[PDB]
Amino acid sequence: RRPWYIQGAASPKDMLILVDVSGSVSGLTLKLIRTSVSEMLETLSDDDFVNVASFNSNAQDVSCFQHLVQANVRNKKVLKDAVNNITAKGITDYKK
Amino acid sequence: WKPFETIILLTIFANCVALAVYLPMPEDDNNSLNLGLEKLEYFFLTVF
Repeated sequence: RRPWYIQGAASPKDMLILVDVSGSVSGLTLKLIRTSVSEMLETLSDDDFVNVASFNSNAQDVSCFQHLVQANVRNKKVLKDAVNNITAKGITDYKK
Repeated sequence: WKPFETIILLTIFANCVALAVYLPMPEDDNNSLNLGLEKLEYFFLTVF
C-alpha cells in the first residue's frame, strides 16, 4: 500500500465505486462496506479519478460531485465524509 | 359433503408451506420470490 508500490505496479485508473445501500445490507455488512470503501480510497493517487455512487432501486451520487474527480487529499476527504453518512433502506435494483 | 376434506386440508397445508418459504428481509428489501408469494395470497384468500 505504499504509494511508490501502487505507483509502479499499475497504470492510472478511472475507478467508480458503486456502493449498494439497499435494505438488506443494513447492520454489520453496511459498516463493513463503509470501512472498506474508505480503505479502498486510500489506494488511489493524484493521477487517478474516482467517484462513489450508490443505488437502491435508484442510483445517485453519494456526495456533491456528480462526475469523476481527481482523487487528491481534499476530494478524498469529501468522499470519505460522504460515505460515512450512508444509510440502508429500499429494494435492490442492479440494472439502475 | 363431497371429499372436500382433502381439498381444504391440502389448501391449508400449501398455505402453510407458502408461509414458510417466505424470507423476511430487513429495512424493506425484497426479492423476486417474496413478490411471487404475495401474488399467491389472493389465490389462498379466495378459496378460503
